[PDB]
Amino acid sequence: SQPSTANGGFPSVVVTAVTATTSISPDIESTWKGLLAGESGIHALEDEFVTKWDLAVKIGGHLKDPVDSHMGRLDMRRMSYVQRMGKLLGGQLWESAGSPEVDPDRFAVVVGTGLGGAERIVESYDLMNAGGPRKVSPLAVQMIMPNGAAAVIGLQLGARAGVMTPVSACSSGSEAIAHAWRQIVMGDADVAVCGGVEGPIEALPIAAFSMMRAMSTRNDEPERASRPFDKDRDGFVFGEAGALMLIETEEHAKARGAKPLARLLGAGITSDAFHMVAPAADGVRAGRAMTRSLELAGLSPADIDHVNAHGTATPIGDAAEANAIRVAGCDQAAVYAPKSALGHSIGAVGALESVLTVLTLRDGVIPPTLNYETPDPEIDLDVVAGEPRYGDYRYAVNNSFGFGGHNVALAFGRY
Amino acid sequence: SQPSTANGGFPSVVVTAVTATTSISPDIESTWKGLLAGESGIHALEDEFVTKWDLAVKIGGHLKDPVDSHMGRLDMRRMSYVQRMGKLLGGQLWESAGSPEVDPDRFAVVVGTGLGGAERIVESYDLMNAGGPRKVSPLAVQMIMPNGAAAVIGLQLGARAGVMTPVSACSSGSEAIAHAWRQIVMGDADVAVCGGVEGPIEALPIAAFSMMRAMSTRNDEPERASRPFDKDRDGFVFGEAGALMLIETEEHAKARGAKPLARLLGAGITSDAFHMVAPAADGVRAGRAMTRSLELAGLSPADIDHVNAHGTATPIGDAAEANAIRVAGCDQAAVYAPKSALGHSIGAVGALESVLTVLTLRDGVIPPTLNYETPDPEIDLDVVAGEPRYGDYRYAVNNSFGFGGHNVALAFGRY
Ligand SMILES: C=C/C(C)=C\[C@@]1(C)SC(=O)C(C)=C1O
Ligand SMILES: C=C/C(C)=C\[C@@]1(C)SC(=O)C(C)=C1O
Ligand code: NA
Ligand code: NA
Repeated sequence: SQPSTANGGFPSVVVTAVTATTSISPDIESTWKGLLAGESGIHALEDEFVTKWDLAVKIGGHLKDPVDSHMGRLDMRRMSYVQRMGKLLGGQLWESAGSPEVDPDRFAVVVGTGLGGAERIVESYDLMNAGGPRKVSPLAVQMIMPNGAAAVIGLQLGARAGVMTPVSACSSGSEAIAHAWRQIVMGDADVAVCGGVEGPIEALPIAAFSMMRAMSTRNDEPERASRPFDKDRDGFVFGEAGALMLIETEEHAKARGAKPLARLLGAGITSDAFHMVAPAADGVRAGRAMTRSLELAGLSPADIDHVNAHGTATPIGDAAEANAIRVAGCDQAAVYAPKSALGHSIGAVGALESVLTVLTLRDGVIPPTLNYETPDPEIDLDVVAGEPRYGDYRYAVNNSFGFGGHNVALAFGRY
Repeated sequence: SQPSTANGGFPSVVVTAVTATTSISPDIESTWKGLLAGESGIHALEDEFVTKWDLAVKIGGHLKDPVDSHMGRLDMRRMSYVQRMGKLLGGQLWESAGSPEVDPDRFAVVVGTGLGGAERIVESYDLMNAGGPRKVSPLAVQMIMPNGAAAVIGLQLGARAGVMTPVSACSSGSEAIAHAWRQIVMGDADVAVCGGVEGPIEALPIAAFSMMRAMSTRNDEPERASRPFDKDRDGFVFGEAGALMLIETEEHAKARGAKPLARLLGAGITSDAFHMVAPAADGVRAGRAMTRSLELAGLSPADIDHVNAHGTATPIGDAAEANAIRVAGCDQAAVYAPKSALGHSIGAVGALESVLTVLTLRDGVIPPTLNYETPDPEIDLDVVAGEPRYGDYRYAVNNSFGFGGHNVALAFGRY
């Protein structure tokens, strides 16, 4: 037979700490309580760029606690935004894990980024246009290189078993967790910090996705705009986030007295090869990513109690994912779409949702999918709504799909 | 025991086709003949930005055959540069492989990019500053997303078993081949297109690396400037490239009548966690990447006949790598530093050098390291020089290290 987590072919891998900053709270346990209480992080945008351009979209979720409120002058001048978010989250996670002293040579970092947080290249041109080539900083390269956020975290925490940055648009944060899991089960590492970071809401990304008709313009009722799987959905809403988790073999956790929050059992990565931005309507390759996570985990579809949907609230996106969940045989699972409350954070969002999937398993509860008022016949899923659903969730799949047709599914189990 | 290629724990993986565009030729076999003849791709830069800024560096290797000489109006307007290079190379590789019809569901793409080729973000701002948010294109997102080049190639060739983009600066093209190998040996794919692409030589990258004292300024004798491992080296020279290879299981190659060019036996990925730009002087983690490739391959250091060095010609870089090669027990291997002739192409260069390592094994010959005239006591390596060395090369390691401390070693064997 082929190796699986269930059959002992791969070592057992557990999640031992989590951290996230969101539009609801800088504290992940407070985000979680807020989600359960039906809170939304989506408000009217007060940024002057909205009025300057009279943007069609006037809603979104900025971080409750801005990263830079924690950043001094040196960091503001010598790191990109996503590097600063990485430093902040990396330090928070390590403290939450009990500041353990690990073997650097068995410790990896895998952190995805999304669509930019891309400010530092332009600033270098400007320096040079005015002052000449000797006015670019000898610090420019480390601030501009797209591996920069993972590099900062690796250097901060002392990771010598690989520092990787996968890029797959909206799935980058989940894909990072996937590669971290691989690095451990293949024997290259015993412990990994993994997840995703992303820049803040800015005018150009809004314009670019708005022009594709991908975004909600329900500006009158910001908290009601994001409606994944609802009949009356009209696109996604941006909500800022960054999220990291600590994963390690069960024996490594045991040896240092860390209590696991959940198990990371398997990961599946596939691709649509269909269209540069739109998902394949049939959901077949996305479904297969789910199936692959189950194969590696040693689970059957019948074992899956819960799916944390990618669920962006676009008309075609949600329809494609409903088909995918059917293809994977998981359409009896209880479904949550967190973007209903937290919005879409592109490179970070899969990581944030992996953390939420962990908390769902730990606590035996799924928050309500906000704004889910009218089921859609083409969807036909069991979507949690109204109030939290307490349940015996034993296994879950977190989905994260990205523009380009990148499909990542992570299988988690209760510990 | 742990699985290895030698012990049958991993399936046999072979390289069945190669393509590259370089400063010497658009045809990889002509590049190779040129290298053997002692040709350099490095010349005086004629770009007006050199004189505009009176840049300290006035040398480099532009592609012999520019990508865009093959590109029509639609591609020029609707793809980024690295996407156009990807499309070009992807089509060339597929034709070289005999245009095979493969199962899309077992076919992956992994393509790295480096430090930018970053033109398309600025062009979107400009459209919006003048014409407003409705003047950004609905095509902006697909041209700007950093997964774009791998996405184009995946869509072009029909890869449905994953489309991935690793970013690790100068090691990204080798790291791509590493992840492709993993995707196959873990059973997610049977065939993969893999490698790296990079943008052309531009003013800002030259200014940024020049200000770090990383670059040669021997402008009087462009072909003599790049001197890896030489006593009188004074930094790297940029030389443009893109390179892709086709890898597949040996049984998949056999079934379709493809003749392998070499075997890809193992890959090691580690990190220095030392400094944001400089390598660790001791070479220990870089050495360990080499050792890890050997472990996975099932080889000992004594088996390694040849090392295709990262060899950038910086004072501290070459010194660190000599230490790494010692740490890995590989200091009796015949060493080639191709950057001596082809210069440094950042995200693409590891892929190009993996192709060269394949040709060295196929043909039993290593080209001369150009400009190697005075051995350096701190290096103490067996560097091939003067004229090509014909030899019985059975196994080789290609090294590629990247700013951030990212170390990738790939182990190849003669077929
Ligand atoms: C493969 C998925 C593709 C191409 C597009 C998706 C579904 S992913 C995403 O985050 C959004 C907003 C979409 O519309
Ligand atoms: C880990 C390697 C680091 C940090 C720097 C290196 C050696 S990698 C590279 O391409 C160049 C020019 C360097 O100087
Ligand atoms: Na999800
Ligand atoms: Na090399």
